[PDB]
Amino acid sequence: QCVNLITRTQSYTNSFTRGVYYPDKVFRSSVLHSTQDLFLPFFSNVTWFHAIHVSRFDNPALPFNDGVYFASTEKSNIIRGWIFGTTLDSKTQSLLIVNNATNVVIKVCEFQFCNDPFLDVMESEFRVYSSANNCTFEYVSQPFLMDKNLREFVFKNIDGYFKIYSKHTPINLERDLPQGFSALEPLVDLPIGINITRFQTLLALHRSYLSGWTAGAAAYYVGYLQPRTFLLKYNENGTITDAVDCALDPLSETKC
Amino acid sequence: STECSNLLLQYGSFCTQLKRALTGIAVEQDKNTQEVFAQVKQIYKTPPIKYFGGFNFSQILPDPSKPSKRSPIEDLLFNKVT
Amino acid sequence: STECSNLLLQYGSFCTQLKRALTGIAVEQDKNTQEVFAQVKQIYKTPPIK
Amino acid sequence: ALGKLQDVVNHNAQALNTLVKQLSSKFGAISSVLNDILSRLDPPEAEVQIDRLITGRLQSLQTYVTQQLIRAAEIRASANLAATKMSECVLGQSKRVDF
Amino acid sequence: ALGKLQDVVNHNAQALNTLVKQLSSKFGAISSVLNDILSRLDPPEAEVQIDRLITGRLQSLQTYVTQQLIRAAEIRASANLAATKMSECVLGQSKRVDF
Amino acid sequence: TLKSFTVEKGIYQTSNFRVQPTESIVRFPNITNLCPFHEVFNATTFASVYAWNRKRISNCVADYSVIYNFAPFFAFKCYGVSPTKLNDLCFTNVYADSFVIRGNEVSQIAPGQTGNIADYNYKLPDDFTGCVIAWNSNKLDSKPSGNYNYLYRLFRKSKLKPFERDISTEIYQAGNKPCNGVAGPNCYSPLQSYGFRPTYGVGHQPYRVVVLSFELLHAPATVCGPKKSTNLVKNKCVNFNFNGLTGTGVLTESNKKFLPFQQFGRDIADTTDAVRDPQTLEILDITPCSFGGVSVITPGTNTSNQVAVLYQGVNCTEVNVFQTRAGCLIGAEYVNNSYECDIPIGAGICASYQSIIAYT
Amino acid sequence: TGVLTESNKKFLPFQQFGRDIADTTDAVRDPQTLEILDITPCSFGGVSVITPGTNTSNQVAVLYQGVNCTEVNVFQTRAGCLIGAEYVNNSYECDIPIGAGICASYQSIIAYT
Amino acid sequence: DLICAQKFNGLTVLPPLLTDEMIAQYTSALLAGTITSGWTFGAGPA
Ligand SMILES: *[C@@H]1O[C@H](CO)[C@@H](O[C@@H]2O[C@H](CO)[C@@H](O)[C@H](O)[C@H]2NC(C)=O)[C@H](O)[C@H]1NC(C)=O
Ligand SMILES: *[C@@H]1O[C@H](CO)[C@@H](O[C@@H]2O[C@H](CO)[C@@H](O)[C@H](O)[C@H]2NC(C)=O)[C@H](O)[C@H]1NC(C)=O
Ligand SMILES: *[C@@H]1O[C@H](CO)[C@@H](O)[C@H](O)[C@H]1NC(C)=O
Ligand SMILES: *[C@@H]1O[C@H](CO)[C@@H](O)[C@H](O)[C@H]1NC(C)=O
Ligand SMILES: *[C@@H]1O[C@H](CO)[C@@H](O)[C@H](O)[C@H]1NC(C)=O
Ligand SMILES: *[C@@H]1O[C@H](CO)[C@@H](O)[C@H](O)[C@H]1NC(C)=O
Ligand SMILES: *[C@@H]1O[C@H](CO)[C@@H](O)[C@H](O)[C@H]1NC(C)=O
Ligand SMILES: *[C@@H]1O[C@H](CO)[C@@H](O)[C@H](O)[C@H]1NC(C)=O
Ligand SMILES: *[C@@H]1O[C@H](CO)[C@@H](O)[C@H](O)[C@H]1NC(C)=O
Repeated sequence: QCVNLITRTQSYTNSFTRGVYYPDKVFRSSVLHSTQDLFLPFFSNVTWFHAIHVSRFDNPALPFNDGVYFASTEKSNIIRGWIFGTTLDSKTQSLLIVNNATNVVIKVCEFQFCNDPFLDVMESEFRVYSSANNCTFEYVSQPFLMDKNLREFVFKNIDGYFKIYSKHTPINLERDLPQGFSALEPLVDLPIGINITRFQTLLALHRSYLSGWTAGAAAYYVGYLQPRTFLLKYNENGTITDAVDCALDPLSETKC
Repeated sequence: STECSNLLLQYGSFCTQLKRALTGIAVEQDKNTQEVFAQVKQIYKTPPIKYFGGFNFSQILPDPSKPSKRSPIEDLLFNKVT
Repeated sequence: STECSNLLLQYGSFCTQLKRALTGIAVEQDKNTQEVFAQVKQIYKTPPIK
Repeated sequence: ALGKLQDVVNHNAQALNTLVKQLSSKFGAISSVLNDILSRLDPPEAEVQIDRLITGRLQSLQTYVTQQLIRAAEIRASANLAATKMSECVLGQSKRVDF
Repeated sequence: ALGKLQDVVNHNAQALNTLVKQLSSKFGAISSVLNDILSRLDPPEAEVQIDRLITGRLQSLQTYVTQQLIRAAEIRASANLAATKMSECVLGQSKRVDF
Repeated sequence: TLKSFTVEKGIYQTSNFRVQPTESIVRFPNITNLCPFHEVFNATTFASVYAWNRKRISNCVADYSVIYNFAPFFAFKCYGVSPTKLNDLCFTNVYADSFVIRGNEVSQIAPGQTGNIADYNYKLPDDFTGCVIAWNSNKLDSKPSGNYNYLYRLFRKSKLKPFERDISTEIYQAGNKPCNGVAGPNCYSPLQSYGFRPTYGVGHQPYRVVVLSFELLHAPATVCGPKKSTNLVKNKCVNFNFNGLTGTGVLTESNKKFLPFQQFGRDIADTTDAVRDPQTLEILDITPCSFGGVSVITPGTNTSNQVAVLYQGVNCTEVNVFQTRAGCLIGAEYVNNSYECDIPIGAGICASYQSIIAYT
Repeated sequence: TGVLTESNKKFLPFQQFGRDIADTTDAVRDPQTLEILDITPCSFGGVSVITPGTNTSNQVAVLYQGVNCTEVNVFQTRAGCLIGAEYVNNSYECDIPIGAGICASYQSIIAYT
Repeated sequence: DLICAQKFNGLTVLPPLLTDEMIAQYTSALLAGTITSGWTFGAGPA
């Protein structure tokens, strides 16, 4: 039942200082810690995607590179998860993350994905994939898309583990990528061990009951992580409140 | 670690040398302070009436009000070095 | 050699210590010159009829 | 104004911090923690790893003592100058220009 | 006549020259060239050979910095003496005998 | 310390006082599941080296003693860890990699090895920790006419990455001429089978290799040894073992708001300030036990044999007792009367012999 | 790794490589064509950052020590190439020392004798 | 070639802050003060 319904336009914006995450699970308080990891560089070029369904294939699959920073200002029900893999068909393993109102299901199988995958609402995954065989991983836990509210995620695929980091922010009357620091916290480490070179976002579409699906829009920001050295400021309570990118400009290099 | 100390013993009197050098520096610092400040063997005191022909030495003489018995300049110096 | 630098990083802040010490010596030499020669703040000149 | 004295305090604390920071250096060994090396390896190879750690830490400590000795010499020269100023400027009137 | 200044220049150049000569020392490794070790040896043994070269070169550099610190202290003492002569012999008339 | 039978008047640094730990506490996760090592090591069939089988081991307590108890493992070589200490450690990232190779290729299953299967079939990282197990499988993985079920990748364009498997059965171009997916001159299939026969001697017989891979302490651990958890004690100097982390210190309550993912707590110098326990998810602040330097204040042995001891930087309640800023002085009586300094103690306090007195 | 410039050194026929006083290669003979080349390693420099306080401003200037300006508001000093500071013919007291008589100050960042 | 060999291995000679001309100018100023004003210039106005 694979149908092409989503068209996508793209613009370019500035990352500012978004995308910082806790690099490990060690509590550090009132210190300056310099770490080298895959970070989103400061003031980097981030692609803003607008996905519109009105009631041809115009929603291509994005590359993964070394890790992905994801952001969205949309509500928790429109964007419902992601797709990760290389070929996105039945010949290689792939990772499907689907969130709903009650929990999150993370599942790695040999999905035969549709070209324009979307969850249609009960909820059906027949428009996400046509088949799923030789399934090797499943993990169900509390959801990380819950309820204006900016939702930030960091996905990494390092040495067998898919690390997911998340943060939510009460943004207001400001450009969707706000100033200031909101460090993302480690949410889950998954022992996946698969090859990921491409990824795609999953949206939810409602049946029309009157142009089979209700018209909708979703806006999300995608940036790419790079091997960078950061100097993070840990405050009194252990929160990363500030950072300098060591290789951004000579002033920050001096600070580093 | 006991095993580390046992392996450390193979290197000889390096630890004794470092302790002796640091001890020499430590006694040297006290000697430096004695040489600079302990140059009088009488603790002289100023007369109770601080009149010296118009010259005012309040900023350099000890302050009775302060518990530390320091001068205003000395108090400022102690505050400004941390 | 990148491999050598990666191995060198295991030794800690030896490189930082050496750079700091040499930088201290370098500023010290300029300070020495200022102490010896820059003892007047007016550049005096001799009369034309010497 | 009080940059010289603060500088001395700054050097000493920084030296101690560096000396403490050098404990987190592997020095070409598997780990910087001795307890992990003991808890993980047999004495024939743990001896090698502990030897690498001992030589690195001992070199760090000798370096610290050497710079302490050089700074002690510099501070001793400054103290001798201060004693000379106390004797000649405070305990008498000096005819030495700019002293 | 001008041996003292020439000695200072000579010592500095000699120290730099010795430090460059230290690069051509194997230090107990197969070769003094890192490129040769990388090209001829697999990483397990390459790490050991580069470790030997790193420790030897680092020791040489530490030795050079220590010598520079001692010489800097000596030159600082000479410069302090020169400043004292500039203040007391040039900017005034000195009653100190032989100063 | 002074290597002499006569000691002159003065203060001498002799040793370091340190309070010793009173008991050892081991804290391990309560969860106990028998670990499935039988499945990996006793399997009838193993995979080929190009398509080596990887099994994840997690959320189990592993008894490695039975691996030793029954063992046809001709080669049992560990790289980053001792074999007998495996029962005393906690691990995560445990993986068993099973494959079949030649007798002579067992040297190539090592970090940094040069080979055909090393480059194009199975690559180990340089920083690999774990154990390689190799055993002869002539009885099971050989046939008299030739057991050709085990294949290796003879040809590939580039070397593989660590822990990467390549199963693509595409042709390789070995010469200048392109092959276009069809075999012929200088165009060969990459996967070739081993000619395993029982008649050959050792060195060519099929060998089953299992690689156990671990990670050391850089994540919360889920695989632990059979060691039993002990109770927790507060405010006492103890030698504790939290998930394979051994330390000596006093465990106290903490007021540091740790985040849920956070376990370890680190101070400015990366010293472990606090720790969290798997069995009970609570934060124990770790403080090193009381210690200090001991200085022996003594007059000459010519004069007297009485000594006083100064514990430097140690309050008197943690060891003629006098508390000074320098430390706790035992053996000297404080005298209000002021005299000149005879033996310097510190912070304005000096000691003399008249008994040994201490004064300002 | 290095630049291969033309060499004026006349090698004897049996010699292949060339060495410095400090036993570092300074010359080489090409195997294909019997010509002499002066191997000179690629330019390196000590990047120094000249900045006022962050309390005052975030503008910075970069000094490449020992590097000619053609090999990297660009000014050439004997210390190296200074980028980000404008040379002013006025003379002031030294605020940030650059070297060879050049000092820098913030008023933008200016460099002066 | 000594200087080039030292430079190639990462050893650099930083230039002195005061040039020879400025040090010569300082000595000239001291000479002019000591010749025209005696020791007065070192203790206050020349
Ligand atoms: C939200 O997702 C959860 C998990 O996929 C759904 O709960 C499952 O429902 C199926 C019915 O098809 C049951 O067989 C499973 O046992 C349930 N699992 C759990 C963990 O509850 C839930 O139905 C979904 N809700 C909506 C509205 O889509
Ligand atoms: C000496 O100097 C001190 C301080 O310089 C003078 O004390 C000041 O007295 C005036 C008037 O009594 C007050 O308004 C100031 O607040 C005082 N200053 C301080 C720092 O306390 C003092 O009057 C001077 N004369 C004598 C004779 O002591
Ligand atoms: C972001 O990238 C696009 C094309 O990739 C480019 O045209 C645009 O200039 C970039 N943005 C910035 C701020 O450089
Ligand atoms: C994958 O599925 C196909 C068909 O369902 C099957 O032939 C193949 O053996 C499966 N592989 C695994 C590893 O399960
Ligand atoms: C991951 O998949 C891509 C796409 O097929 C492939 O080109 C790449 O080599 C794979 N990576 C590894 C490490 O096998
Ligand atoms: C840190 O925690 C304390 C105690 O809960 C709280 O009062 C304070 O606002 C928090 N934030 C900062 C920045 O101190
Ligand atoms: C191993 O497998 C053999 C059959 O090949 C069986 O007889 C034996 O009981 C098994 N042992 C274990 C410990 O599973
Ligand atoms: C066992 O450990 C888990 C965490 O791994 C904890 O949630 C549970 O409470 C523990 N069981 C008991 C009986 O304390
Ligand atoms: C080698 O070949 C080159 C190129 O053909 C030629 O110029 C040269 O004369 C030949 N002989 C020698 C000895 O280099």
